[PDB]
Amino acid sequence: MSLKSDEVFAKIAKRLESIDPANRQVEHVYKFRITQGGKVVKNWVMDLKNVKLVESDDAAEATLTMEDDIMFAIGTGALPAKEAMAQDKMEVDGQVELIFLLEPFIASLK
Repeated sequence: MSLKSDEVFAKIAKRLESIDPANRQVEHVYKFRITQGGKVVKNWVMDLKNVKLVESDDAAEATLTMEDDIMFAIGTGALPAKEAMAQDKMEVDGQVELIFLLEPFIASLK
């Protein structure tokens, strides 16, 4: 009934409220896919227009699908999203240029 990834999304959201217009460069919508054990069980959507996280199936500039245990690692600055993708522990769709543009942004907002 509850996923660990929720913890990361919750904290990430509260952090998005600290974002300021002074520092900018790029911002787009990102969809996250939460799988249970090894199969998709839910899909979350990141609202960049309102700066809030919500649950929807709407399209997005990119999609990041990874196991709950994996998403947590990339959320708690545990394991690098890059390496995880190398071991096939996670995948991403859409603009590979933007998806990676978030890696170095994990410090400002994951």
